[PDB]
Amino acid sequence: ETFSDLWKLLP
Amino acid sequence: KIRTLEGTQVHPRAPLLQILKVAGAQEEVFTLKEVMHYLGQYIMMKQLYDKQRQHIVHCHDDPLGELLEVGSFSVKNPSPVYEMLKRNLVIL
Repeated sequence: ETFSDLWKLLP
Repeated sequence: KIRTLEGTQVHPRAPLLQILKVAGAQEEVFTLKEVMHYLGQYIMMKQLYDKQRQHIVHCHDDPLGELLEVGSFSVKNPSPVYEMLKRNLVIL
């Protein structure tokens, strides 16, 4: 997974 | 400093605002989700994420490190970020 995929997956 | 962090407008103190501006912000007033937006832009643009293990952000010789007060964090352990935000946002 890419950082931006992981980032937008945030509360 | 805030205790608990939709649509509510925040004004970031100067240290945080600098980082948001570098990230591309054209604004003095933000929503929380606009802050998180630009914060993620900043890590992207600056390439602070570890390139093999991209949930890890190395922020140690960077103005963001100074704000968070850690050398690294995990996107899956986002506490340093939320805690920095209540330290750095004025909630009107």
